Amino acid sequence: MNVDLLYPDPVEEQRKHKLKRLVQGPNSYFLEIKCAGCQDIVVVYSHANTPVFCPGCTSQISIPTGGKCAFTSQVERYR
Amino acid sequence: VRINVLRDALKSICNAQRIGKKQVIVRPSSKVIIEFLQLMQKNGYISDFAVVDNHRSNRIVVNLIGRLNKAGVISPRFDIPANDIEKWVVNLLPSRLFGHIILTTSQGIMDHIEAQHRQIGGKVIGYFY
Amino acid sequence: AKRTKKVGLTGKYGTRYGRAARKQLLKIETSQKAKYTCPFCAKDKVRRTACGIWTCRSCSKTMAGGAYSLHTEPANAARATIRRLRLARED
Amino acid sequence: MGRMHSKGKGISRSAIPYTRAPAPWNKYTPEDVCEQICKLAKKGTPPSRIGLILRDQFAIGQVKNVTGSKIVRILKAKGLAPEIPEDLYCMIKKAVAIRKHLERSRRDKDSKFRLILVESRIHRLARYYRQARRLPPTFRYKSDQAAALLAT
Amino acid sequence: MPVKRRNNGRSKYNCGHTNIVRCQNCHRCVPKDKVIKRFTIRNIVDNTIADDVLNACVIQGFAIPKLYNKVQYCVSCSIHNHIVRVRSREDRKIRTP
Amino acid sequence: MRAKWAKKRMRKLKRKRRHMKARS
Amino acid sequence: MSKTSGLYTARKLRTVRRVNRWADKKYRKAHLGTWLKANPLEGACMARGIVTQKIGISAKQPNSAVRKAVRVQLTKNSKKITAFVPRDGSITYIDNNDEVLVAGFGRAGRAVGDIPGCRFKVIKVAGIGLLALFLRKREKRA
RNA sequence: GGCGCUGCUGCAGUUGAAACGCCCGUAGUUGGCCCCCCGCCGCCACGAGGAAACGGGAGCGCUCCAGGCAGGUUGGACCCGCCGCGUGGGACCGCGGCGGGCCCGGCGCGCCGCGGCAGCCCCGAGGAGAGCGGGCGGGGGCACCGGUACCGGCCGGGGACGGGUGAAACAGGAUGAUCCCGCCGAGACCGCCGGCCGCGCAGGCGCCUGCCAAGACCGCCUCUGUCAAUCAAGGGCGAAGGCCGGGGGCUAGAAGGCGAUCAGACACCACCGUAUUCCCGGCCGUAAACGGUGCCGCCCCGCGGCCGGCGCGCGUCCCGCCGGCCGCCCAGGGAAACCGGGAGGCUCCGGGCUCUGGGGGGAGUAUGGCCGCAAGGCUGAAACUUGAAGGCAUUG
Ligand SMILES: [K+]
Ligand SMILES: [K+]
Ligand SMILES: [K+]
Ligand SMILES: [K+]
Ligand SMILES: [K+]
Ligand SMILES: [K+]
Ligand SMILES: [K+]
Ligand SMILES: [K+]
Ligand SMILES: [K+]
Ligand SMILES: [K+]
Ligand SMILES: [K+]
Ligand SMILES: [K+]
Ligand SMILES: [K+]
Ligand SMILES: [K+]
Ligand SMILES: [K+]
Ligand SMILES: [K+]
Ligand SMILES: [K+]
Ligand SMILES: [K+]
Ligand SMILES: [K+]
Ligand SMILES: [K+]
Ligand SMILES: [K+]
Ligand SMILES: [K+]
Ligand SMILES: [K+]
Ligand SMILES: [K+]
Ligand SMILES: [K+]
Ligand SMILES: [K+]
Ligand SMILES: [K+]
Ligand SMILES: [K+]
Ligand SMILES: [K+]
Ligand SMILES: [K+]
Ligand SMILES: [K+]
Ligand SMILES: [K+]
Ligand SMILES: [K+]
Ligand SMILES: [K+]
Ligand SMILES: [K+]
Ligand SMILES: [K+]
Ligand SMILES: [K+]
Ligand SMILES: [K+]
Ligand SMILES: [K+]
Ligand SMILES: [K+]
Ligand SMILES: [K+]
Ligand SMILES: [K+]
Ligand SMILES: [K+]
Ligand SMILES: [K+]
Ligand SMILES: [K+]
Ligand SMILES: [K+]
Ligand SMILES: [K+]
Ligand SMILES: [K+]
Ligand SMILES: [K+]
Ligand SMILES: [K+]
Ligand SMILES: [K+]
Ligand SMILES: [K+]
Ligand SMILES: [K+]
Ligand SMILES: [K+]
Ligand SMILES: [K+]
Ligand SMILES: [K+]
Ligand SMILES: [K+]
Ligand SMILES: [K+]
Ligand SMILES: [K+]
Ligand SMILES: [K+]
Ligand SMILES: [K+]
Ligand SMILES: [K+]
Ligand SMILES: [K+]
Ligand SMILES: [K+]
Ligand SMILES: [K+]
Ligand SMILES: [K+]
Ligand SMILES: [K+]
Ligand SMILES: [K+]
Ligand SMILES: [K+]
Ligand SMILES: [K+]
Ligand SMILES: [K+]
Ligand SMILES: [K+]
Ligand SMILES: [K+]
Ligand SMILES: [K+]
Ligand SMILES: [K+]
Ligand SMILES: [K+]
Ligand SMILES: [K+]
Ligand SMILES: [K+]
Ligand SMILES: [K+]
Ligand SMILES: [K+]
Ligand SMILES: [K+]
Ligand SMILES: [K+]
Ligand SMILES: [K+]
Ligand SMILES: [K+]
Ligand SMILES: [K+]
Ligand SMILES: [K+]
Ligand SMILES: [K+]
Ligand SMILES: [K+]
Ligand SMILES: [K+]
Ligand SMILES: [K+]
Ligand SMILES: [K+]
Ligand SMILES: [K+]
Ligand SMILES: [K+]
Ligand SMILES: [K+]
Ligand SMILES: [K+]
Ligand SMILES: [K+]
Ligand SMILES: [K+]
Ligand SMILES: [K+]
Ligand SMILES: [K+]
Ligand SMILES: [K+]
Ligand SMILES: [K+]
Ligand SMILES: [K+]
Ligand SMILES: [K+]
Ligand SMILES: [K+]
Ligand SMILES: [K+]
Ligand SMILES: [K+]
Ligand SMILES: [K+]
Ligand SMILES: [K+]
Ligand SMILES: [K+]
Ligand SMILES: [K+]
Ligand SMILES: [Mg+2]
Ligand SMILES: [Mg+2]
Ligand SMILES: [Mg+2]
Ligand SMILES: [Mg+2]
Ligand SMILES: [Mg+2]
Ligand SMILES: [Mg+2]
Ligand SMILES: [Mg+2]
Ligand SMILES: [Mg+2]
Ligand SMILES: [Mg+2]
Ligand SMILES: [Mg+2]
Ligand SMILES: [Mg+2]
Repeated sequence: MNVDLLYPDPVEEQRKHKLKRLVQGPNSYFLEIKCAGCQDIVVVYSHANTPVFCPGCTSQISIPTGGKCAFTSQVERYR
Repeated sequence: VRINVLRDALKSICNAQRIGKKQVIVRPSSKVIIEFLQLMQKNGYISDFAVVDNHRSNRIVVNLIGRLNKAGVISPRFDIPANDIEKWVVNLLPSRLFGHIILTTSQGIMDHIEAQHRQIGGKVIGYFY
Repeated sequence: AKRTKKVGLTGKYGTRYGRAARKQLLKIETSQKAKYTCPFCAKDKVRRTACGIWTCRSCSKTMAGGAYSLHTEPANAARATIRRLRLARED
Repeated sequence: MGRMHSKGKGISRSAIPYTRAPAPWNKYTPEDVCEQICKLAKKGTPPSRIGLILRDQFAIGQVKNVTGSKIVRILKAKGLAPEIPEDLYCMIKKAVAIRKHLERSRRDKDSKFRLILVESRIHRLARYYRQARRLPPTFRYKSDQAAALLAT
Repeated sequence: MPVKRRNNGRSKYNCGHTNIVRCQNCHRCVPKDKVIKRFTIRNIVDNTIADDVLNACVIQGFAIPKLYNKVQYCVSCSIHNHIVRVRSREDRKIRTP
Repeated sequence: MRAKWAKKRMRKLKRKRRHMKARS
Repeated sequence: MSKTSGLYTARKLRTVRRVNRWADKKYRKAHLGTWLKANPLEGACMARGIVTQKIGISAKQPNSAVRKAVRVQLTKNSKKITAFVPRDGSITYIDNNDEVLVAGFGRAGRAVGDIPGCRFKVIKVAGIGLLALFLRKREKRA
């Protein structure tokens, strides 16, 4: 079908490598988390590889995984 | 490391046309390539192009219409007196009737016909026909 | 300016005794004239006083060592093995 | 990248947002982010890690977007810059580590190979900084002098 | 002498050196990725006597032990004993076992 | 000859010439 | 480009040419001077001498014949050469002490045809051209 | 001149002659993108100034002509020296606190904030280095350590030949061999698994346990700000064999010895055996050190396989992305064989850098020099001789 290369499709452009899009963009983002023991929701990096805590908690709520990071038993969102 | 972003642009375009593509993307851009595509355009060998921005060295998207036998660059940019243009014409162009050698001069980027209309000289960049 | 090209400290011997012997002595005599690090003193002041006897000129310990160097390779290996065998005798 | 001293030819790197502005959730002000930067600078965290800490714990992806300057220029502005630049310091540190490993291992030619490569990079970077006036005209790297310079 | 095979007569991909194996027939030194290799599994008595052994055994449920031996030859011995055959120029490109 | 063995021959000849010149 | 380029490489483009010219056998042959030395004529079209002996030369492998020649002692530098006497029957006109004039066969001192070892020929004997002497236009005295 | 067989224009380097065994690296050469309208080079144009003759070139019937400047108010016009000097341009290619008043014609030199200037940072490369996280691997060094086998020795059992070959003969055995079983000693080696698997700069890399520093890749809204590419001279590494000094010594085994074969056999085959093969400290610097294919960068119809990391999906699979190793192959290339991740984008020839070749011989020789303990290595001619040598391919 007649595709113009100057106004491409976002879904097919995202499948690509991040440097080889038309206009280079990032892959990471930020997301909210809800604590088991407290009410507030904190904002965390999608690829966190440094310790992340729970404001009261001296335990860690995040685990490095080489890519996107895991979190020790909290309940998430996206925004 | 990359040296001649214009050399790479022109090779990409001639490959794409040889296949029979409608568009082609060349990166990076620069002032000289914008000048060269503009001369190509007003001579009437290509359609639209658009320079798309990324707060960096940009990209260019070029539209092709199947007219361009060849395009290339002359490295290094040798210096030319006003009376050697024809000894370069009968060397690079297929005929004395069509084709273009491209000069950079203190009165603009222009083709050979103008460079003689003003009987001045310069340093040669490329050719196309 | 450098004074000899090859003979080094064996220039004291002149033209006598042949090439192989002088080649061996350059190595031996450099080793036995060298300063060594005192395993107690912490400093590089150990000099030879007799064939197997080495004294630190700063802290004044005396030690028993090799003929022409303070440590020998057999003694290094033996000390390592004896230490390991002791440690294996500690349960 | 990974191409100057081997056959690497990799491309893994970071790609930053086109838009340059703070986040809808940003409530910090250049004042207070500089506050955090300088408490961390005293505590002893290097500039390459300070960015990680404020990306993760404080949730700011870029520092210039919120403030207008770069972390090392903030350190210089408030007067907390190291004498030696950071990546030259890391290269000297690795050179010291390999030299010290070779002090016990005399027959490790592969390590000696790596030592030459690291020190060639050290000399080239020293030349750049020195002609660029980020370091004294008398600055020099000497392997024999290097090991105690790190404490200062 | 142009080149006869794309693989140069061996299977060596992305390395400089491979191990040595002795030929079983003649005991020549051959690199491992060039040697001709086969695996055989065979009983230790011929099947023309496996029935007599199996009738004359005493153990109720006894089974004949097998053998697992990997044969490795050089090119000369392989061709001479007919493990591999010289082939037509077309046929040389066939890898079917 | 096989070039390997021509080479071995030439080396022996050069050795002989050098021994010859060494006298005087 | 497998050749150097760039506006500031004239010195290298000249160094390469100067070094590689000597790898041509003709340029070396005409510009090194060892041939100008080894040349019996010392770089001329012709030279004279006295005949010292008459000889016959057995032709090369395919053909079979006995060509005719003379051993000549050059006057200008006291060298020995051999010269092929051409043109059937002429070998009689070359006595045992004659002033003969010697020129080349062509090919700048290379053997021609099937005559081994000879790069020169005689064109005049005792002041008379051997062409005309063969063609009965002039005659040697007695 | 022919000759694009000297190649700037414009040659060749898989197999015809020809890519240094590899990595680092100074001089040299080259170096992304960006602000216009200032200065200093380069460059382009147009001038000024200095020799004719020659070379072009306007006019002229020595009867023509090679000529000469003639001639019937005349005429012999004009061009052509140059990396220097002058005027103008300025695309391309490099390199680079301010006002105001004291103050006064300027210009310096200072003097006071004396508020007039928005006072004084491109960006962050599908360049590079540095970092953090994650896995990955016969990548490297030191210690320690298991296993059968080969060889040697000892106890016992039993009693005739054993070994070796295509067939034999020399070695062995009633001083009981060959064979069976148990025990001891030493030094190599690391099977099956083991691969269109994997790692390293190449040479290369495979027992157990411990220790030690590294490495490329991926992921990343982390740091810096061109710090880069290739490289004479110079430095490091470098299979096997070989050399010097110590140690060790099972296997195999140059040399040496011996049984056959043969016309001969000083060879192939059988048997015994020294250096060597192993370790430590050096040296030497070469291999069909091979993909017979230099390094960096771009574009490139497609279909598969395996290896490492990542992400989306449904309910291990499945689709993609980056990096590596491989097969097949449209086009295009080529003398072809074949290549095709290039050997493509090249007589329609110009991205950057370094090395090498110029018919066959003589010759890698003679000679000089540097290096080496030596064995050598590196550099390397001339006279003279020759009509071919050689590549890939077709039929017999
Ligand atoms: K994606
Ligand atoms: K992609
Ligand atoms: K991706
Ligand atoms: K990515
Ligand atoms: K991601
Ligand atoms: K990550
Ligand atoms: K590199
Ligand atoms: K890449
Ligand atoms: K360096
Ligand atoms: K410091
Ligand atoms: K051939
Ligand atoms: K092979
Ligand atoms: K493989
Ligand atoms: K492999
Ligand atoms: K392998
Ligand atoms: K096989
Ligand atoms: K074979
Ligand atoms: K050879
Ligand atoms: K040879
Ligand atoms: K040889
Ligand atoms: K070439
Ligand atoms: K060339
Ligand atoms: K070159
Ligand atoms: K340049
Ligand atoms: K050349
Ligand atoms: K020519
Ligand atoms: K020509
Ligand atoms: K070429
Ligand atoms: K060949
Ligand atoms: K050769
Ligand atoms: K090379
Ligand atoms: K070279
Ligand atoms: K090199
Ligand atoms: K290098
Ligand atoms: K370099
Ligand atoms: K330079
Ligand atoms: K150059
Ligand atoms: K330059
Ligand atoms: K470059
Ligand atoms: K100019
Ligand atoms: K101009
Ligand atoms: K004059
Ligand atoms: K000037
Ligand atoms: K001027
Ligand atoms: K000017
Ligand atoms: K591992
Ligand atoms: K491993
Ligand atoms: K394994
Ligand atoms: K390993
Ligand atoms: K080891
Ligand atoms: K090890
Ligand atoms: K055992
Ligand atoms: K054992
Ligand atoms: K394995
Ligand atoms: K595997
Ligand atoms: K494996
Ligand atoms: K592996
Ligand atoms: K593996
Ligand atoms: K693997
Ligand atoms: K493996
Ligand atoms: K460099
Ligand atoms: K350099
Ligand atoms: K290099
Ligand atoms: K070099
Ligand atoms: K060198
Ligand atoms: K070495
Ligand atoms: K070595
Ligand atoms: K070696
Ligand atoms: K040896
Ligand atoms: K042994
Ligand atoms: K040997
Ligand atoms: K023989
Ligand atoms: K023979
Ligand atoms: K034996
Ligand atoms: K030996
Ligand atoms: K030995
Ligand atoms: K050996
Ligand atoms: K051994
Ligand atoms: K060696
Ligand atoms: K070589
Ligand atoms: K070779
Ligand atoms: K090979
Ligand atoms: K190279
Ligand atoms: K896999
Ligand atoms: K995989
Ligand atoms: K892998
Ligand atoms: K995997
Ligand atoms: K994987
Ligand atoms: K994969
Ligand atoms: K990819
Ligand atoms: K890839
Ligand atoms: K890789
Ligand atoms: K492949
Ligand atoms: K590949
Ligand atoms: K370059
Ligand atoms: K090179
Ligand atoms: K070369
Ligand atoms: K070469
Ligand atoms: K060569
Ligand atoms: K050359
Ligand atoms: K000599
Ligand atoms: K010597
Ligand atoms: K010796
Ligand atoms: K010698
Ligand atoms: K010698
Ligand atoms: K041929
Ligand atoms: K040949
Ligand atoms: K041949
Ligand atoms: K053909
Ligand atoms: K042919
Ligand atoms: Mg890579
Ligand atoms: Mg020519
Ligand atoms: Mg062994
Ligand atoms: Mg070295
Ligand atoms: Mg043996
Ligand atoms: Mg033996
Ligand atoms: Mg040896
Ligand atoms: Mg080689
Ligand atoms: Mg594979
Ligand atoms: Mg010499
Ligand atoms: Mg043919």
